[PDB]
Amino acid sequence: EMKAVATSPSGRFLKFDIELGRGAFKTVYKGLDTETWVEVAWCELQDRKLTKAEQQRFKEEAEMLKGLQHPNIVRFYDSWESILKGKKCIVLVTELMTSGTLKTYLKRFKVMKPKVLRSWCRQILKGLQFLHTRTPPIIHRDLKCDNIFITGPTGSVKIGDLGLATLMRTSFAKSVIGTPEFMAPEMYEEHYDESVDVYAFGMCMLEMATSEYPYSECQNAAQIYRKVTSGIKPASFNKVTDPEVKEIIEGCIRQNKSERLSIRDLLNHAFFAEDTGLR
Amino acid sequence: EMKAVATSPSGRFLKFDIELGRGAFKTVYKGLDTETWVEVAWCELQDRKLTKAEQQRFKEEAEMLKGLQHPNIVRFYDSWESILKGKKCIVLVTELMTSGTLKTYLKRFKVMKPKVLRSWCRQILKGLQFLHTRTPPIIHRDLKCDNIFITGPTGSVKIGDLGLATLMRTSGTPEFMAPEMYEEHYDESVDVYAFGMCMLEMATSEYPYSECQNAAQIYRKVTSGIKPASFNKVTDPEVKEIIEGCIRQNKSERLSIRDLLNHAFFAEDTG
Repeated sequence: EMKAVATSPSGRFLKFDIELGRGAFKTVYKGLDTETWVEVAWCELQDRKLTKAEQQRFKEEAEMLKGLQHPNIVRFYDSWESILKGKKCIVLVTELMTSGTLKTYLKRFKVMKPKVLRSWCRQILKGLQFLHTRTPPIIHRDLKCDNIFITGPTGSVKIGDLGLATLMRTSFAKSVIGTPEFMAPEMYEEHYDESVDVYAFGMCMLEMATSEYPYSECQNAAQIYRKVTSGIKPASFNKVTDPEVKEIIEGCIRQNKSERLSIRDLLNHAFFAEDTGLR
Repeated sequence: EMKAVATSPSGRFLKFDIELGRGAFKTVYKGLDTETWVEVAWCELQDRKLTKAEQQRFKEEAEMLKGLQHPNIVRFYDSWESILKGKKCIVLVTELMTSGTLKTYLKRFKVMKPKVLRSWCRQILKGLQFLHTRTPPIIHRDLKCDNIFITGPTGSVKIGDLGLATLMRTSGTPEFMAPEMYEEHYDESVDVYAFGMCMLEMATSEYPYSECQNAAQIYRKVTSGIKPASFNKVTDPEVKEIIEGCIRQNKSERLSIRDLLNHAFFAEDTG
């Protein structure tokens, strides 16, 4: 009756044949929560030939994401494996962010305004502080302007795509010294903590402030790797003259992770000051 | 040892126009130490584009390699850069292992003999024991039968190609990826693991996980704790038990190098 073309296994969500966006290996359709009449994003992720072990790991992660409620985290409703009409995919139902990503929204503007930067970055930081104070802490690990989302008519900014990079990871991320047949399993382990999100946040803030992609002077990741592992900042950093924004970004992208500010230290900066209910 | 065709910058080593073999990233020629008249390996490496930083690092690492003197480590003499057929290459002079790698030597034989396995593996362990007890410890990180070498007429077995994997290496989101994400984490037990796979390769005459079609399947099995198919083709139960003790998933459960050196299977042939 709704002009819907599909229903979730639970029956709770409808899919409409209305495409709202296209990213790499995913299509976002307009959906509807039949219980609340709230419009939602019905995201179809191309099957990445996942095994039975990986499918189990994401199912436990997906159940934990369902519980996250925070104003700066995109809400996660449900997920399942679909094979309708012979198309194999994973469906994710999430909160619908009508203006897409910050990367997409920023394409409409020439120069960043300081009041906008303050508002967007404060919201991102509040979402990260929420994630880092869960039990156990959640580390995003892949924060960028293309997975932070915005709703144009409110200016609400929310972090999205939690767990997506691990779910869609086609190969082992980076190359390691060794021969696979002889390499112990612990050589594939990844060592990181909350400060990887602090570093990513600083690069996001630099991108927003300068309206350009960091390290665009490098022709390939080999040069980036050599610059980054040498502690050389992106050239776009030289364009930041506002001393507060400069000191904020500097405190995030320090090479030594133990010297970076925490998310709460960043939220304490006078640049992000707001109102506390005290007058 | 007549008619040299090149000399090292120092004047110490001569190159003869005699190609002894090819290896990982290298062509090996017969050379000579003019000071001692000992024949050596003159190894010409494939050209690599190294920054001024990486070049300095290799120079400092090479100077440390000169100090590693042990009967089961291939001795490193000298290195430099040379223009070879128009391209800048690294030349290394090392001890000459006349029979090549264990992998090559094994191709001449059909079935591994236990006394041979015990002798080759005991020598690899003594080499690892030496490397791991340097100050600071040296972890090989790429131990395999293709960079362990042998001299046929003595049965002497020596670990080589130290640091060659890192020198010859080539190629989250990169622009947003914190520098610590590029760090590699490992300790001495990664060499114990590779030793176990080396022992498996010798005992069965095939690469471990040869049933896998590509690296991602190996990654899936190794992270899952699934052993190579060749592990169950090991006929000797004592060899099988040692291999299992080296390739345990939890590195803290693996045998130490001292455990392996003092295992009865590797007891010296004094009687």
